[PDB]
Amino acid sequence: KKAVINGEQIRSISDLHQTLKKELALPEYYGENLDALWDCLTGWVEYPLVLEWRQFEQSKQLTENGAESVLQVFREAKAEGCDITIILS
Repeated sequence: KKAVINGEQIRSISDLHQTLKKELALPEYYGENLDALWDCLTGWVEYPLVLEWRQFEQSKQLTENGAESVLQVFREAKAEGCDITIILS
C-alpha cells in the first residue's frame, strides 16, 4: 500500500508511529519503536510499499532522532529485499 508522513501534522514520535500505523495498518499493539515498526515491515506490511515522507526533517526535529530512525528502518527494510519505495519529500 502507500504511506504518507505529513510532517506538519506530526506532533511527536508517537505521532510518527501513529500516521505510520495507519499507513502500514499495524496491529493495535504497534510497538511504535523501531524494533516494532521494523518487525512490521519485515513481516506484516504488504509490499511493494510506498513511504511518501512529506516535510521530512520536520518530524525529526520535534522528536529529535524521531523520524530519521523510522525512515532508517524503512530504507533498511528496503535493503532487506522488501520493495518499500522510499519517497523523501
